[PDB]
Amino acid sequence: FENELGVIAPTGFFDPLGFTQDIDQEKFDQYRTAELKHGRVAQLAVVGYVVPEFFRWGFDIAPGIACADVPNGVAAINAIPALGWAQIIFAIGAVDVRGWFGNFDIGKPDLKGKEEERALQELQHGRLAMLAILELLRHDSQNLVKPGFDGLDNLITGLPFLYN
Amino acid sequence: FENELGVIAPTGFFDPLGLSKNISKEKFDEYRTAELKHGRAAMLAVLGYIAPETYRFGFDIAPGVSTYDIPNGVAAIDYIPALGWAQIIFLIGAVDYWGVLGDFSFGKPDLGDKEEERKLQELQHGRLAMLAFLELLRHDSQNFVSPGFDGYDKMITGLPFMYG
Amino acid sequence: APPGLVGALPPVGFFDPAGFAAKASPEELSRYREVEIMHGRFAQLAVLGFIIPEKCAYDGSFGDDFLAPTGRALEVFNTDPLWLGLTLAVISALETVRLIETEPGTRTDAKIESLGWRPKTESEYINYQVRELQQGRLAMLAFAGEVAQELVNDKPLLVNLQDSGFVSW
Ligand code: CLA
Ligand SMILES: CC(=O)O[C@H]1CC(C)(C)C(=C=C/C(C)=C/C=C/C(C)=C/C=C/C=C(C)/C=C/C=C(\C)C(=O)C[C@@]23O[C@]2(C)C[C@@H](O)CC3(C)C)[C@](C)(O)C1
Ligand SMILES: CC1=C(C#C/C(C)=C/C=C/C(C)=C/C=C/C=C(C)/C=C/C=C(C)/C=C/[C@@]23O[C@]2(C)C[C@@H](O)CC3(C)C)C(C)(C)C[C@H](O)C1
Repeated sequence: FENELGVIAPTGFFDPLGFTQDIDQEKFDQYRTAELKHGRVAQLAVVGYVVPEFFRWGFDIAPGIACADVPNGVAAINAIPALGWAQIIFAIGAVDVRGWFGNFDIGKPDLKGKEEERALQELQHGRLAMLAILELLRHDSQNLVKPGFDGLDNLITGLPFLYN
Repeated sequence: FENELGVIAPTGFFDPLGLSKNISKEKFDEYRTAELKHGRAAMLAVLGYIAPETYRFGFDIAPGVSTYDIPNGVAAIDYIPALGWAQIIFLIGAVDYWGVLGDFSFGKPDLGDKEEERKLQELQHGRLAMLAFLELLRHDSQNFVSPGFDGYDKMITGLPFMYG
Repeated sequence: APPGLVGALPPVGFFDPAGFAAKASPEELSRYREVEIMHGRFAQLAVLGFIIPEKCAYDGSFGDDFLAPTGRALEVFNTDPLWLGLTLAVISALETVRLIETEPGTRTDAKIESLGWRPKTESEYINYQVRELQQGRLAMLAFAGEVAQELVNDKPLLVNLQDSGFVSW
């Protein structure tokens, strides 16, 4: 499996701890599916952390609450009623397994020639977003359990313009 | 499909709306899988709506909440924090898709010359349990919105000795 | 330029400004590589050893006498000197076992094949050797820097970072 989309400089084939050693194409396909889905989720999650720092929807999630009062980070998993979170989870699942409001043919453009290049770019961005989402989670959760413990104030510490 | 498993004397082949005409055996397999899974879950429901009315486990589901105070039924949901609910949902999924913690071979017996009679018993029990859960949910929710509705203030009305 | 030594990496290439791996013998280059590997192994261990005891002093986790005056790991020479002496002695004994068993040319293969894990292919091995070497080089530099800095201004590593405004804790 040394020649399959994902081999890019600097590291030629990054399987240090021998995971692709004795596997059939089915297991590597499962691994690639997990990688691609994880990466997409991470990119969307990073964009989601950034954007509610300067824009919040105008509706009222949950009976009361309102979309403009909820905290932004690791919180907001404990400020939205559990029933709503479960319904969101199952809707994402419907889009995931059944693939429903998520297969519109206008979403598969004709990548004339550049198909492999764009697949490689998408995978690499997924990797970067997975690391970024880990960093954001660590900073927020640690500075929530003990306010401070990093010195760096603000949730998105890096883009100071958002004043947050 | 008028010979597949699932035909008993009261109402031999139940398909009034014609939902199983022209379908391929692959789908009818999926439909039967859904029926069995729903039936098992509904049995476990109609058994989990009754047990807490006289026996609460004792532990602490979340850092402050105790499974001695959270009301039973469609009310416990908004008590257990959403992160805990999620941490459950995903584990049940681990048992459901990747088949972990639920495939121990010494749980699958050899029904021998009964494997066509015990499966039917399981299916019919599931069919009854689904309707039982429907009724329990109706009573529980209708009274959780407007307390006193239907007059029977208790929960498991049909088992008065329990003192629901 | 090089003769097949697994080392040499993209950042630079074949780093040999002074011309040592041309004025040496076939056995001399082998000894040079062994020297490198061993120094690196020790260093890496020493860097981790500097980091963890010192941090345990910073966190008040070993009492209020662990590395008493300042917190420097170079202070064991004052508190518990005989412990350090006996530890160097035990290291010396196990390394005499090395010198006795291993033969010239090896001195790095501890025959720890089943007792541990290893990459299964061959290319990955070449990579793992290069890694071991690189981590060792960085650790050598780090150990020299730690010792020099601490001998300069008696102050632990994390505290030298906290003061002088280089961290945010
Ligand atoms: C009920 C809704 C639902 C359903 C039916 C599915 C169905 C599926 N997902 Mg999926 N997913 C969902 C919601 C759902 N997803 C949501 C909301 C997310 C977050 C964006 C994901 C993220 C996700 C990823 C990243 C992957 C899947 C994968 C899969 C496939 C099998 C693995 C699986 O689900 O077992 C679940 C088995 C587990 C062991 C669960 C792991 C639990 C993690 C490690 C920790 C949980 C943290 C905590 C509980 C949740 C906090 C986040 C939450 C508050 C948003 C299958 C098609 C995998 C796949 O395609 O193939 C491998 C895969 O890689 N999903
Ligand atoms: C036992 C058995 O049977 O099989 C074994 C076989 C074998 C091969 C032994 C095994 C292995 C592999 C092992 C043990 C690998 C270990 C690798 C290891 C331990 C590698 C350390 C690197 C540390 C570095 C580079 C330090 C950086 C530190 C740097 C660069 C610094 O800047 C330090 C710093 O101080 C400066 C200089 C200035 C200060 O102001 C600031 C700070 C403090 C930041 C296994 C897997 O265990 C199995
Ligand atoms: C246990 C518990 C909880 C729970 C729970 C859960 C998971 C409850 C689950 C409830 C569930 C799973 C309810 C399914 C019903 C499916 C039905 C009724 C199907 C009907 C289908 C019927 C009536 C008939 C269909 C057809 O006849 C038609 C119309 C024409 C024919 O041709 C074909 C057939 C015969 C098929 C809470 C709430 C999470 C918190 C609480 O604290 C603890």
